[PDB]
Amino acid sequence: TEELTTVRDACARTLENTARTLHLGASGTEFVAAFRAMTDHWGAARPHDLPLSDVSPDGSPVEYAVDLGGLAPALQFAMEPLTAGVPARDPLAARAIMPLLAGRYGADATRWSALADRLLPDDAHGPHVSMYGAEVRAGAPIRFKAWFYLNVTGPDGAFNLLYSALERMGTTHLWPVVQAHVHRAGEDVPFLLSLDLSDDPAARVKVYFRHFAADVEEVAAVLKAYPGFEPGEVRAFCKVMMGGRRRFSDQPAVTCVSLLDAQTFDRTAATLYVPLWTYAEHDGEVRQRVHRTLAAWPEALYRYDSVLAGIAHRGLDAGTGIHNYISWQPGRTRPRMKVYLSPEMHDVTPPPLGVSQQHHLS
Ligand SMILES: N[C@@H](Cc1c[nH]c2ccccc12)C(=O)O
Ligand SMILES: CC(C)=CCSP(=O)(O)OP(=O)(O)O
Ligand SMILES: [Cl-]
Ligand SMILES: [Zn+2]
Ligand SMILES: [Zn+2]
Repeated sequence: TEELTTVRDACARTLENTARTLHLGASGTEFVAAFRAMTDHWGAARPHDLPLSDVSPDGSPVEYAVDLGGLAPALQFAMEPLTAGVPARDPLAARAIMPLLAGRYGADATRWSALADRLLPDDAHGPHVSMYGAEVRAGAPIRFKAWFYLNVTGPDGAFNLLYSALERMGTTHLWPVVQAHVHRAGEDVPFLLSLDLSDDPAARVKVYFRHFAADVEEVAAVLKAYPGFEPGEVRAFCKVMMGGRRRFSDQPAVTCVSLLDAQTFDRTAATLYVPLWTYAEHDGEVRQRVHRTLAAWPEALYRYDSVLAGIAHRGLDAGTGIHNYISWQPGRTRPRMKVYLSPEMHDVTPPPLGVSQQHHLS
């Protein structure tokens, strides 16, 4: 494919179209401007110019996410701070995003600053060190997010590194929350840590886990103890989204826990994320699964189809890679589900883990 357009412009256009589809109005316009502000550092880069990203498994450095739950529409992007020809693990771009967001949007850097020296060092092991993102609803302020990688000190250092992060934030007393989330030693592993970049009392610290070689019953067992994660509903949702498969045989299931919600019996602390690009022949089949889980709620189905139509740019049956994930939490009028979609700037049908991770592992 001959690339004629910067990554930033191509994704900004798609984001603007999606915001209009979701009726986000002026908040949507500001949201697109925030996307451009966060990606200005990519410069004139076309897709071939940036290092392959971990944001979307095909290597694209953006992921769109749309909340299909019962509340008003919300739109999100995640992106990777990157510079053409500079390894993605280099920390300079990620270090520059935080002061940009603090100065231009008033995003809060307090927890970020406690973590940055440890999680954005000059010598990170893994192929990636950061993602940042933003989410907006009509009429509401944009909320900004940062994600850090727990393989910065090697693939087997994630627990020690995560504990050090909790030390720096003064939250080591929540360590048993992390530990109890591991039901199969060596196969349930923490891999990401995120911050809401806000001083609001609801600002979260989240730990994300991979469940390798897990059956659906084992994923349900992980989630059962969090309020609302009824095993029969969790197992059924997994089986719907995996086309009847009972095992996460290559791509791991993902869950997370919001640490400051685990001891408050208020907002449920947990989320399930089902990866969608390795357990289907193509995105047309994935769409059938999304429709099946949404069939009771036509409003959510129409929102989903409308957003998908503006993001897909080839026939859904050509392969996988447009759908990255769908999440699940219990909700009020229906489960809260968010769908994660790739701009697919690289190859159809990404491998398990992602092109960049596969290259790193060799
Ligand atoms: N693509 C990476 C990181 C990532 C981006 N969006 C996600 C949503 C859920 C879980 C992980 C991710 C992964 O699959 O690990
Ligand atoms: C890892 C990435 C980029 C996204 C998954 S976390 P999220 O902020 O989209 O999920 P929630 O809205 O907190 O459920
Ligand atoms: Cl030409
Ligand atoms: Zn040409
Ligand atoms: Zn070029």
